[PDB]
Amino acid sequence: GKGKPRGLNSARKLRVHRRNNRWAENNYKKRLLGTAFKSSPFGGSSHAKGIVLEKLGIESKQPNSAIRKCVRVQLIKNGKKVTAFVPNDGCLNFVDENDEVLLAGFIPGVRFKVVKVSGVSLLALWKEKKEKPR
Amino acid sequence: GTYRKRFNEKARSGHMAKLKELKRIRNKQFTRSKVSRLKKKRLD
Amino acid sequence: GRMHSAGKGISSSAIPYSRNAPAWFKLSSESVIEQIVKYARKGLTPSQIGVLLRDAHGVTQARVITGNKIMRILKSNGLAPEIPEDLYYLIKKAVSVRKHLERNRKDKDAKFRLILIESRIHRLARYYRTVAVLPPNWKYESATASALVN
Amino acid sequence: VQDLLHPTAASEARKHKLKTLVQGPRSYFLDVKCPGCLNITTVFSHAQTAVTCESCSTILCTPTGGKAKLSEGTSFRRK
Amino acid sequence: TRSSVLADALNAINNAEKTGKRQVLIRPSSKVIIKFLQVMQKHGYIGEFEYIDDHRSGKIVVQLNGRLNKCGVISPRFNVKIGDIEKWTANLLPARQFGYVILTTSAGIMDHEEARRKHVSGKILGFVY
RNA sequence: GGAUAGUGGCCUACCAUGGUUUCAACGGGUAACGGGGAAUAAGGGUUCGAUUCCGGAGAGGGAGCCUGAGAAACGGCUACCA
RNA sequence: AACGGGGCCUUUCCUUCUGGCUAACCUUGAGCUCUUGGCGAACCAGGACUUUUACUUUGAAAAAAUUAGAGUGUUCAAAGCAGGCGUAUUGCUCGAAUAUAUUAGCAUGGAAUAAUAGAAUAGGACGUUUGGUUCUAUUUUGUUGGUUUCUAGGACCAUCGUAAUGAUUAAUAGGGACGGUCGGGGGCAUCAGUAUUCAAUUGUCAGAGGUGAAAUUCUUGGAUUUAUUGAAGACUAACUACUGCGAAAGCAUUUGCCAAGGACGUUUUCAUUAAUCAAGAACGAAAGUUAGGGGAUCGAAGAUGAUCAGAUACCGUCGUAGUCUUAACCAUAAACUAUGCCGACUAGGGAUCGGGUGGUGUUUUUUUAAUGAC
RNA sequence: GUCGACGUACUUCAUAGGAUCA
Ligand SMILES: [Mg+2]
Ligand SMILES: [Mg+2]
Ligand SMILES: [Mg+2]
Ligand SMILES: [Mg+2]
Ligand SMILES: [Mg+2]
Ligand SMILES: [Mg+2]
Ligand SMILES: [Mg+2]
Ligand SMILES: [Mg+2]
Ligand SMILES: [Mg+2]
Ligand SMILES: [Mg+2]
Ligand SMILES: [Mg+2]
Ligand SMILES: [Mg+2]
Ligand SMILES: [Mg+2]
Ligand SMILES: [Mg+2]
Ligand SMILES: [Mg+2]
Ligand SMILES: [Mg+2]
Ligand SMILES: [Mg+2]
Ligand SMILES: [Mg+2]
Ligand SMILES: [Mg+2]
Ligand SMILES: [Zn+2]
Repeated sequence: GKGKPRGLNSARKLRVHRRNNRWAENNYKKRLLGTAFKSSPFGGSSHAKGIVLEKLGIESKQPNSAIRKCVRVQLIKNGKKVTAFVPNDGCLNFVDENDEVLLAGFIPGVRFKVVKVSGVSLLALWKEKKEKPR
Repeated sequence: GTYRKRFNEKARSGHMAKLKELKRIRNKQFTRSKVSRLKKKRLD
Repeated sequence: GRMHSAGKGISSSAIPYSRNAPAWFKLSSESVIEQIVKYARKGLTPSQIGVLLRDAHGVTQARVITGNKIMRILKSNGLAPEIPEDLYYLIKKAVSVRKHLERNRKDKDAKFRLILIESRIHRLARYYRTVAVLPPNWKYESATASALVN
Repeated sequence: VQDLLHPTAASEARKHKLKTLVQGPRSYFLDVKCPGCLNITTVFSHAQTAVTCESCSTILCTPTGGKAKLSEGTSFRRK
Repeated sequence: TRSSVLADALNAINNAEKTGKRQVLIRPSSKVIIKFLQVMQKHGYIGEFEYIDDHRSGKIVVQLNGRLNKCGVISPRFNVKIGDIEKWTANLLPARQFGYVILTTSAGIMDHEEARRKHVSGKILGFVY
């Protein structure tokens, strides 16, 4: 015996035993209880809006440094402050204080990158195909 | 689904009434904000 | 093998292959039956009758000699225990244990053995009720079990 | 090497009663002659009862752990 | 307590084959055991076998020729439809034509190829290969 | 007995004390209309199905009706709630 | 020659009634075929009669669309169910297939596997036995109604006869009984052993105690040590061994009482009564709580001497609760083989514990012997 | 109140072994 019922009329015990045990999985528990988005960086969203507080690396001497591309952003949904990357210092000119920025998942500790500023794509601005509306 | 929060409960008051009645019959066997609750506890 | 224990003993009686009476046995099949009835009238249980016949009369097995089991021979002749023999002895043992417990309330060991004996009565009493040997409303109740064993 | 279908007689004799090819009793019955009345009584080899001669009421055997011990002075034959 | 005597018989045969014994003792006997052994005998996996009567369930002595790779019982005896036989042959046998899956069908106990030829089906008793 | 197109505690009067449940009743949750179907998978399985067809229910929320073969209708009526 | 499917025979046919047709069999006659007249099997239809399922085979059912899939030059294809062939003229013609679909319900062939019921106070089966007490009622009663007769049928009660008259093993499953044992298994009484502490008496006289050295401590009112006693409360050394017993925790002085138990022996008895187990219950080391008793030793807590020296570095003295017990709570352990329970099988060896069998073995019984021990 | 316990979500530390050669 393998420690499980094997009789032909033991379907109920096998079903009930299985149902009780599926709750041991973390994947199952999160999936059913709807808590799988607590771990998500944006709390269930794929993108987040934020307010540019300050450009921390604006003053760093070495051009195009990793620090130069970081911007300190305040998440509008909950007000928590986070750090986000910019593709390059050339794009950092477009970003300035007090604009709405759409963040996306990505110096360790920086997990976000800016994809839109003032409702316009940075890549569109970087390629000189749009103007930032103010 | 029976007693879930509705967008505008006031606009369907009669509906809410039914639910209450149902509860009173269904749960008859048993009967026979964070800040507010914490404030009461600390006051006590 | 033992229920209510860890023992696995196999001591048992081995019935011979041949199902006919021994050649050296030269007593009529009838005459054995009166012997069974006479002992049953004397009060002996079926187990005790078989020991006497086998030990002192050469009756190897009542079924072989007479074609019917001892209990059936007794019932045919109007001799029938009110309750089956084995159930009678289990109740008798439990009554003796209870009489020991009332004087000795700290005898936790006897308290444990009483549960095993009673749980043995209920399993056996449950069997007889199914076959209808025992009336369906028959229960082993602790208080009045002394009456049944008498 | 041995043949299970046709075991040796000594081999079977050594084995336990229930473990032979076809289980059977290792006991037997005896004709015991009372010293007084010279009548014959049938006694089981492993008798559990103090068999008594019916005419003389004399003890013929006494029970023990296994085989019964026959009373001294009682002649016996295997039946 | 003894639940499946056929399981005990098949296990004893497998152990005896493993140890290289030329013959094995099976106790208790049964009609199902005898029919299973007769199927194996027809397919050659075992030799002559002899039933010993002792006024009880009985005994058997089986001659072994060393041609048996494995014999086993499938417990519980699942109800097998004609479509479901091939699944069982795939699951239990190392190859397609290496071995047999024995079924107790309404026409008797038989190997799966005989079942397909006779267009019958039933419960599954075990396998031999 | 009443009522219904009609069976029926559907309701009434009088009677009994019954009925369901560890083979999970009852209560709770459901980001629960159900199915045909969709995806994946070697097979067992797991998940999805408001959404071209079928059936059910609703016409802001409760309640009650006229007409008519057919509606408790709402691109019909009356009251109450918002 | 292998594979499958049907029939018979072999002690093996469902029973009964009615109806329909009629084979074959006997026979006349005319040529294996027709024909006269009997007999009417088989088969079919219906009424009574009737153990119930599980399982599997086959057939219907499971909308269309969707999926798979046959045909077709939508210019190809995704698709769609279209289309194709002649043509001066009137026209001809192939398709719109097929499979799948779980469970439940229905019909059907199997009869392996697994259940279920039957004859035991016979209240049993059968009948061309024989009698009753009942109910029903076709036709003939011209017709209707009522009664009666005969008759038929159903049920019931007796009677007679027929019959192989009716009960599967007894699992190296389980329970029960019996016999002689076995155990540091359990409860209640009882007996003893020194030892520890204390007290009395007793002889002696400077230390005793503890440290790495000291000091708190006791001490000429006699300490420590010595001898004769006495009291109290615990615990059972050596024998003592992973050996024995118990479900586990656990169990060690003698004797008695009470009940319980494994194994062994049995040609005794019952006959599947069994394995595992949510719910529920009994016990559960040590510590611990409630209320009495006891309180020798050791001793959490508390106090106090010294706080110098690293192998002897946490030591000393007093010691509350506890340790013990009675009546109840608590329910935890490395509660360990860090290893579920039941059953089967797969090597040799010699040691040990309990029982049993065998020996013409040693010893004892010192009369034999029989026991006991080897 | 840089409070305790729990639940949840994360971060981090433990990877080299044999043979030849210099
Ligand atoms: Mg196994
Ligand atoms: Mg026994
Ligand atoms: Mg009423
Ligand atoms: Mg859904
Ligand atoms: Mg909904
Ligand atoms: Mg839908
Ligand atoms: Mg509507
Ligand atoms: Mg609206
Ligand atoms: Mg309306
Ligand atoms: Mg509208
Ligand atoms: Mg409308
Ligand atoms: Mg079906
Ligand atoms: Mg037996
Ligand atoms: Mg011992
Ligand atoms: Mg016993
Ligand atoms: Mg308790
Ligand atoms: Mg106290
Ligand atoms: Mg322990
Ligand atoms: Mg085992
Ligand atoms: Zn005599």
